[PDB]
Amino acid sequence: VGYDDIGGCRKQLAQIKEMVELPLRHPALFKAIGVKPPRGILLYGPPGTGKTLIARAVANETGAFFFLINGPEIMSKLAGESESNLRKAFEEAEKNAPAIIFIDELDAIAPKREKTHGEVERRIVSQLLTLMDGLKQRAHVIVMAATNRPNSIDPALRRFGRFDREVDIGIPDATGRLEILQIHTKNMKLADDVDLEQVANETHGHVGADLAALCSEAALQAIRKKMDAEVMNSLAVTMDDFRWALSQSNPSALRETVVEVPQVTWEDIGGLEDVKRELQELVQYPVEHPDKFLKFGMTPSKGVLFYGPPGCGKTLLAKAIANECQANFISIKGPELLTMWFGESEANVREIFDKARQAAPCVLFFDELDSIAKARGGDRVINQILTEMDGMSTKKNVFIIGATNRPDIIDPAILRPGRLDQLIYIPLPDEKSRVAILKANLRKSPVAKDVDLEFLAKMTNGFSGADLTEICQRACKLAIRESIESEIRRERERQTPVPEIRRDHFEEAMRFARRSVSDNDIRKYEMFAQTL
Amino acid sequence: VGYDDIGGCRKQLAQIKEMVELPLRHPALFKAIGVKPPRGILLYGPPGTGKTLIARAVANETGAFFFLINGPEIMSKLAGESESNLRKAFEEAEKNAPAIIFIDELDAIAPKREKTHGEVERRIVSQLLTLMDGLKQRAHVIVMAATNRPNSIDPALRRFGRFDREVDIGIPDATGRLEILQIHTKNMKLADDVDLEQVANETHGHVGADLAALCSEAALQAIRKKMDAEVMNSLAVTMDDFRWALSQSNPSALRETVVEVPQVTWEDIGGLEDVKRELQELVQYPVEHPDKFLKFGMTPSKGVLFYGPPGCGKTLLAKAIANECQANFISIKGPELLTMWFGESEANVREIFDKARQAAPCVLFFDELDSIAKARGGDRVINQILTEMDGMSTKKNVFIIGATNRPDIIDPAILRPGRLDQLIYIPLPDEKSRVAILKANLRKSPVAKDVDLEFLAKMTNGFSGADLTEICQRACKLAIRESIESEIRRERERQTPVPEIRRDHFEEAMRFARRSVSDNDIRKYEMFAQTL
Repeated sequence: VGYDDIGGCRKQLAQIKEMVELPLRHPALFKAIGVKPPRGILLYGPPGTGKTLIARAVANETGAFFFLINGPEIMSKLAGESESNLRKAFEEAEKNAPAIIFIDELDAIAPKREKTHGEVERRIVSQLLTLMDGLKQRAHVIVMAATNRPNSIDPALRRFGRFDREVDIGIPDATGRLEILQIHTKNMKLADDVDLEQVANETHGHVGADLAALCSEAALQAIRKKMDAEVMNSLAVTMDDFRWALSQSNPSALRETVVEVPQVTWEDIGGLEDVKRELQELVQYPVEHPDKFLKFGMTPSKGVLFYGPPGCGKTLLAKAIANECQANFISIKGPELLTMWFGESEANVREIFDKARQAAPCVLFFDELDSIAKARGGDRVINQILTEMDGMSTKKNVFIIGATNRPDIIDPAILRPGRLDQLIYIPLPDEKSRVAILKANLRKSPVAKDVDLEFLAKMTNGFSGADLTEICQRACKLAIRESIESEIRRERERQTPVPEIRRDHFEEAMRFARRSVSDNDIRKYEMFAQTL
Repeated sequence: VGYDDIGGCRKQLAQIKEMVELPLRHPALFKAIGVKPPRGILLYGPPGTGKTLIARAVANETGAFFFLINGPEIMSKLAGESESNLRKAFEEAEKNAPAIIFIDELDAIAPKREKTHGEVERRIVSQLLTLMDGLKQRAHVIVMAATNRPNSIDPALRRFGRFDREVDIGIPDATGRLEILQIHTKNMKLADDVDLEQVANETHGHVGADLAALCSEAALQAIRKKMDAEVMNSLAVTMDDFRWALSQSNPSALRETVVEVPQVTWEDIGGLEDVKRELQELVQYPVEHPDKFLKFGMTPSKGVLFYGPPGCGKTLLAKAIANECQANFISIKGPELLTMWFGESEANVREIFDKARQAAPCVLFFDELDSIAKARGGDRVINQILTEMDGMSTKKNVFIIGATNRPDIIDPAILRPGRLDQLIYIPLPDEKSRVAILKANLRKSPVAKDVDLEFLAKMTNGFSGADLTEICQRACKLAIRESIESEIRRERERQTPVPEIRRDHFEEAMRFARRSVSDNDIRKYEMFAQTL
């Protein structure tokens, strides 16, 4: 029970705990600073990490009394006793200076006032905000507040003096998932057979409660394996029990955004690394020497775009720059662009931009402008996008990564200054870069070195890296088909090793000659670069 | 009264009963596991199977006390006594550890809070969730909850700690219908004349209550046959009484989706069985050797599509792959595609995808892209479809079966990776495959072998299998017309056997020469395959 019980929330938890322990350890020296007695901790975010339990554990780690609030109980109780409970919270903050005022189900307590028809409920919200505004700033009661999002939050409650700061839940790490597994490994009796890291790498879309449920699913599989107080020492959480849990795993945290760093850092492919050095001067030289930008006297730019083979390493180039920045990435989904354009929902894109302002620094992969442009041609949200492009200052400088293969007809104001400055003419790979992509495909692949990639790159100079990855997946499919064939022959004949890919599958993919590249698209990219 | 009383719900009933009997038989060893004390059983689904009675029977089979709740009575009663009844449920869970807390009409108890204007009702929902959150996790009271769907369910109630798991009603089997008929056959006195299986095969769109009503309709027909305590031994539920019930049968379970396996498994037609082996490597080789996919190091694909004769065995090919997988199928209805595109309703398609995520593994027959594409040309829902195509991981791998006869202009992002990989150029059948279709049409047909199918396939090489099935139905119509003519001649002359189809009807259909195949469509499929 402490800060080690949560895995995957390092920075914001540290900042909030520093803000707490500034008043908690030294309330007298906090008054000697006298800067800001803030209390409002508005955790807007998804539960399942035990965020209220994280608040109670932070109270235990600070030693503060968890004077928590169940707002559903206040909604359950009759009125007045809710006001008496607010007065009880005030008298508890008087009685205990280290009172952890933890507001749970606050969106139920505080909805939109237009949505609120309950005048007793609105009076209770007024009494709660009046209790919130009625602060002597001396009782040291931190107003922890739990929400799923701040959309239901009233702006008067979200005003300063009623709100101090907000906390996002975020996406937990697979390392943080292994930490939560270790938290579940207090009475594990695991088999030491499930990896709990690559398994945790596979555990996207799962909360820590979903991790405990997967532990329960492995336990149910083990209970089925036991088939009947004797098999308790025979508990062994295998990777097969993990596979039963994973087949039982539905994505609990599905349909949500996440900001995260990849692990490529141009090791998938090099080439045009002057543009990578331009990104490095954009990132680290601003990160190290903003005073050199002052000495130059010109401000930094906002973003750049790309033209050519879209996604064929290009989305991997965005992820690789995020790895190279060691910074959290987020990509503009084209289906969300249709939901903003044809679906007509663009304020949520402004909400995502404001979330990125809360998550600054980050990476803005604004891909697929050509797709929404051809959807309109075969914008209003792009007006909001350009408004945000003007609306972003040089506060942590979340760089724009524009990407369109047919970028020749997108937008001139986006092409104008106050926006992105470069359009990366991303060409096809070299045969050296093709061999680099071949080695990257050989990474996480147990194929032998029996084939000649130099002759393969010499043949497939006119093939895409995505077409090369397709050839790698096709050779892996042929090898898996050969492994399944060997298993079928062993079951059919031997029961009644083929761990690599031969150059026969390479020659089979070579005879499978479907070069997906279009020379008219090359001429179009050439006309765009000639226009550039 | 037990698990045999329900027919047609095997897997989910077993999983929930295993979860129950883990705490029911060994609550001490469940604490020795200590994994998850879950109680929330959210049966969202249609009634008429006696699902609340299934809950009470599961309580009887576990020996637990059915401490059920009538939420309509709580809505009927004045407030406070509802809170006293919730306290009574808590004190009953204290008094009886094996308490089956069965919540009935929960959507009436818990609607949408925006829809909820009742502040006393919202306070009662808050008191119920506070009772639900107020768990010591020791009273062993499983929170069985009954809903039609989870749409009316509040997400705070659907949150973890308030919700554990959900149960779908599903489509009962015709074997399960015969089991429910056997449940009705405790005081049957049937004639042993109604089949109760082929009759149950005919009983689509009927609940178990509709089965008891059909028993009542046969009883009413028998009461009309009796015409007046003496005919009780003269009770005889005939197939004529079954026909009276079936004429009386309206489809009770009409307008709903269902996921089910067919019984073809490429026995209707063979041909291009390398694609069937590709589906087999996609299904069973993933089902047997996902570790071989790990050893290959490349992940599996998502789906494939088809081009050519649409539905002429092609929908039967989807159903045959579902039979070959022995797995539940579901097809994208084109009228639902118009209701998503022109009717503008695509979140319910995401709801169907999430239901398939609850019903994983399943088959996604995403047919008729060309129809909605030409409807737009003569998409926003397709944006959600592509979002779901990206939104599906390799968790039980519900394969996409795309199908369009005019697939040449559908969507490039669907044609892009992260989506389906193959477009099956489904050609016209061979004369061997035409004879196979002739034998399949001869299945469930009492026609003789007097005609020559080899000469018939030799003539109708340029005819479709759907055109061949049309010829089979036309010959069956001519045979039925001949049987009706023989009956009219017997009634008109003999009262005052023709069980097969002659080759005369074959030559009549042969002279009925309307080959529906278009050679320009063949040229279009050829241009598509040349583009492929």
